Amino acid sequence: SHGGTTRGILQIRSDQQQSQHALENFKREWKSSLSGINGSWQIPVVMADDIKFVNM
Amino acid sequence: VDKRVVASFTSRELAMGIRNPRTELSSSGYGLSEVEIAMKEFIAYNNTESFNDRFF
Repeated sequence: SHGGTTRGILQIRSDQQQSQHALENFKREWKSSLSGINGSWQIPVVMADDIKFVNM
Repeated sequence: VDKRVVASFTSRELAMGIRNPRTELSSSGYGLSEVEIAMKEFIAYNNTESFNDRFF
């Protein structure tokens, strides 16, 4: 009813944060490739300096 | 058929049988399929089957 169910945070890190535009078209690249049943078994390749997932 | 009337019948010429009747005014005398009630469950089933098959 009220909680945060959020599994965790995907931390991507580089010399500077992406602009909001860059991040929203990265969200479009993500959802058009990986969401739902249609994307269900694909794996993204990402070449950021470091990638971490924090379990909450 | 094809949204035009191709035949008509009296109560004498055609039976109708219904297992799950309703008093609900808008039910208009029609039945109630368990496929309608369970439809979400059937969809969830179908999706989990597709998910497991899509590994291969």
